[PDB]
Amino acid sequence: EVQLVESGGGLVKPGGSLRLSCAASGFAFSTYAMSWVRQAPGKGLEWVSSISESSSYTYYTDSVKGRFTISRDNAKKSLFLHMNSLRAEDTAVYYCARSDGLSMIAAPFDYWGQGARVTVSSASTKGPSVFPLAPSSKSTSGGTAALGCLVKDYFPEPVTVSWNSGALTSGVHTFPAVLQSSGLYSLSSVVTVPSSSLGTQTYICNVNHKPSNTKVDKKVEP
Amino acid sequence: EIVLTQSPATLSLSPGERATLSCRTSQSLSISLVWYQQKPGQAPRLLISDASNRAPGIPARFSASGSGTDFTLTISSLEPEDFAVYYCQQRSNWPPITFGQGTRLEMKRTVAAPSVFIFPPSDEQLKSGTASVVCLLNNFYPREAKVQWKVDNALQSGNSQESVTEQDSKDSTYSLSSTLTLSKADYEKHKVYACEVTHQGLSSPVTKSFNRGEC
Amino acid sequence: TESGDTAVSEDSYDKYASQNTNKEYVCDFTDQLKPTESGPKVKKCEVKVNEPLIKVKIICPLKGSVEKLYDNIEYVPKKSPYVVLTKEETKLKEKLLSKLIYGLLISPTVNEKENNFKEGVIEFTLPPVVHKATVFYFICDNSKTEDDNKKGNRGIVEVYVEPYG
Ligand SMILES: [Cl-]
Ligand SMILES: [Cl-]
Ligand SMILES: [Cl-]
Ligand SMILES: [Cl-]
Ligand SMILES: [Cl-]
Ligand SMILES: [Cl-]
Ligand SMILES: [Cl-]
Ligand SMILES: [N+]
Repeated sequence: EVQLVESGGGLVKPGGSLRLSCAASGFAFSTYAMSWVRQAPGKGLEWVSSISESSSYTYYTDSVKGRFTISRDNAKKSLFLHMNSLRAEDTAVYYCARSDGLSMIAAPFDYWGQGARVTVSSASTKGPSVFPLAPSSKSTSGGTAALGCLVKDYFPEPVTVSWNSGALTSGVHTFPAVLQSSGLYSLSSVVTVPSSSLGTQTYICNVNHKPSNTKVDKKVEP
Repeated sequence: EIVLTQSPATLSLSPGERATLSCRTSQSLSISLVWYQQKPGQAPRLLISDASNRAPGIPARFSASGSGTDFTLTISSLEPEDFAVYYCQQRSNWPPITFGQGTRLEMKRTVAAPSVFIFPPSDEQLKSGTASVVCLLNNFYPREAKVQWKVDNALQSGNSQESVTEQDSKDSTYSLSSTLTLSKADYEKHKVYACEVTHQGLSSPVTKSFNRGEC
Repeated sequence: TESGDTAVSEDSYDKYASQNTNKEYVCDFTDQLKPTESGPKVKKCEVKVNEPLIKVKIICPLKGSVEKLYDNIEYVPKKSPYVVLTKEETKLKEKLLSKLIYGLLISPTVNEKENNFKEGVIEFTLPPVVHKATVFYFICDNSKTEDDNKKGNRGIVEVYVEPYG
């Protein structure tokens, strides 16, 4: 019934500006307080901003004062966060959230939107380089063999890794991306296979990075 | 600013057991806290607002209590759906509205030792001028593991990054990758590349090594 | 005066609406006035009335309710809600609430305790019709309470009765 749908997320250079939106449905939007709560990568929740039902009260956390404006249109059933002067600390998933009110006991955030990712980075959009993590038949072998491929130096998230065009799924671990000091991302995907199979089975990793439209297959041989 | 300190950072329990999660506030509060749940990749959802003010669709096994500086969320018997991150939040000395940092509720299982594998850099990566050496720990429990890189028996520091999977839904294990990144020139300056793994399931720490140049 | 002995500018206040549920409008100060390190702040609760039969409830925490945290709390007017504060030009004067609002009902009891701030809660009920716009005030001041180098806050209630009926 109740629905909150954000839009407007994406990539910004530092010092850039962005406008987030939250479209509401299934409730009388002009009788509820609305809020923005952010979640940095690897981190917990941080309240950003709140606006009362008829916009008579706005509230901000100290680090976004002067830079961020919250607003709403009750005819268009919409909530907005205008973010100027964006810093790398503003990198987060941003949630819109509904509450009954903004009294001195503030009401709980009872319904949340699905989130909008805001990445503030000086990096440009880059395809990945795919390198084999080759099964070595001593150092990667304890009766089963491990093998993988390393997906390095791409921006932004995400990449998808598949192995035998989807047919090899058991024993696959695709790791979470780690942001390197370059500002680019890197993950590895690994799979344990029978070491006996290494002579006969073919092993390719299918990496796709949709922002550069980069689809790579890389064969992983001993 | 009220700082909320959630304790423990990770709780390791089996389903059916009572889960007790603590939130400590940096000032005393007489108005109750608000608790939220977050499953991975998902938005947070409201769980409880008062002693018993559960949200729509939130079942009765969640209860909340506490006052002054000490607050607890109780899950009276865990369901497999409950293994998630939980956030407390104060709503009564504000602005700013502030949250606790989160407690992760993890499934407990028997101790499982990792399988350790080391991967040398490929020739294709070595053309680019960078060498990555990757150590893999597969299917271990608990998450606590120490991984040390040693190049010609010199301990590496500040040049590796670790990535841990989410806890596996089928067997409750973790997997970890440590990636040591060197330049090509520093990579061919040395011979032996070693990964040392210390874990509770291992009787002794496991070393996986190779010689550059395939022995 | 509004800001009191505290040196808080009007833009550095924290203002809030009352929690309005089921024709009862509530100002609850019981966590918002405790000693904070950024103190003293002004916490202003704003009660806007343009509807009939609103019960206004003001919850002001008592001295020794929690230990050490309300040890110098004061409330002005002492005879609230029967006496309120009104702002004339550059002054705060005590006035009678029966005189400012015709048809007003103050129950003598709140929750079997006396309708005075010394029981922690005051309460009054607004008439079905109001022809005259009135603004009046209550103070719940904790800003002389000091614990661990942290000072408490000054709470203001501002009731705005718009004409209705
Ligand atoms: Cl609708
Ligand atoms: Cl509704
Ligand atoms: Cl509406
Ligand atoms: Cl209950
Ligand atoms: Cl219930
Ligand atoms: Cl097992
Ligand atoms: Cl070895
Ligand atoms: N409002």
